[PDB]
Amino acid sequence: NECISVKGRIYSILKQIGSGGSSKVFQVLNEKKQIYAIKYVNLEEADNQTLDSYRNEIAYLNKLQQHSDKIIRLYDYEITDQYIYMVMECGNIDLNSWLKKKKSIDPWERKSYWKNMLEAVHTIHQHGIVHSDLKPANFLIVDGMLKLIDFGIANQMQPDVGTVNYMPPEAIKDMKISPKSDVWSLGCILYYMTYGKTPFQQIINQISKLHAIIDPNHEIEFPDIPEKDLQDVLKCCLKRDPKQRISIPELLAHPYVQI
Ligand SMILES: CNC(=O)c1ccc(Nc2nc(OC3CCCC3)c3c(-c4ccc5nc(C)oc5c4)c[nH]c3n2)c(OC)c1
Ligand SMILES: C[As](C)(=O)[O-]
Repeated sequence: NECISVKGRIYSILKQIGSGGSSKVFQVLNEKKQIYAIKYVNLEEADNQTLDSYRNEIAYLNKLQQHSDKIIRLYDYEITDQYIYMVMECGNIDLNSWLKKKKSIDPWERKSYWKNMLEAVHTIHQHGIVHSDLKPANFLIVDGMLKLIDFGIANQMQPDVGTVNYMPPEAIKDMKISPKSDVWSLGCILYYMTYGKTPFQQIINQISKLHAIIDPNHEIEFPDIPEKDLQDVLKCCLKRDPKQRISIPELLAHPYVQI
């Protein structure tokens, strides 16, 4: 029977649906029995690099959210020295959880989702943000459109160890990073949605997998399919050289989404 003020308004906690370092997410209801998500962050052992990174996501999320409804809707927020509360639209499920469940994947639905992902990533690119670690859990389903819910500015949040399967090959060759890197990661999300597995899912051993990713002579298999346009989008996304790899503006003019 627990409850939360944000800016005056009192929200009744249904269940918790996410948790991270200091962070919890809750499905909640206002007085009027309407549903929301509230991200709570606990600032009590947080150093200034952590605090500034949080301040940054809020600032950017607030701004970005008015240029696209493919970015999550942030309704309001509270921030003190001890905590952060962020009230936002509640989604049905995160994309990752839904891909694991879903055996079959409907061609038209796949295309609506691709477009949603493109519009989102395109948005952040326009405002200077290169995520470079996109994966399915970064997106929510909210009335059958995907919405971006993380921006690679602060600790990734777990739906109540993470993969390396979506990692771009320049991430691994560093250690100035390109927006292309996002094209790779979306390329992989589409590849899963196309063929039901990610390109290197079968290589369980991680160092092997990283090698395969960064190896130009490790060919990625593209089984033929009815949508010969989709086959091309996967082929252009998953080029290891960022220079030859396709761009988002290019992707938005591509036949897979346009014809
Ligand atoms: C196994 N998991 C499930 O079944 C499930 C997952 C998400 C639900 N809804 C939801 N899950 C969310 O965040 C998740 C936790 C981290 C990833 C998802 C959000 C968020 C959200 C959560 C955290 C965020 N951080 C930022 C910068 O933006 C955020 C937005 C807004 N609405 C949401 N709505 C859900 O319905 C209750 C069920
Ligand atoms: C905006 As781009 C050229 O990294 O897809």
